[PDB]
Amino acid sequence: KVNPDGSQVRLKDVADVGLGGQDYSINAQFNGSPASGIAIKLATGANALD
Amino acid sequence: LMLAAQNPALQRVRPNGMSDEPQYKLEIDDEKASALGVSLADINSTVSIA
Repeated sequence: KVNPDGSQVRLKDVADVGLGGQDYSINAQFNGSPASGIAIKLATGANALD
Repeated sequence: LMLAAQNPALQRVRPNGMSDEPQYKLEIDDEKASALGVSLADINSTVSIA
């Protein structure tokens, strides 16, 4: 929005911007240290070892 | 490529797919646009269909 008095307001003046989680819900760590993981589920009919 | 030529073992090492061309980059001014009173919605939607 640009207020009539030769001025403008940008998203900086209303919010804070930055890269963050797409979903802050589920989190994890490993032996204490901060960590992440992808748990893989096997496809019906496939061979575990393979 | 400029190392496959400096190589004995290979010959006729071309790239598949075309290379970079000059592109005409538009650059509409989010400020002057609203100054005049033109919305960005209309400016894009118009450069589109046109």
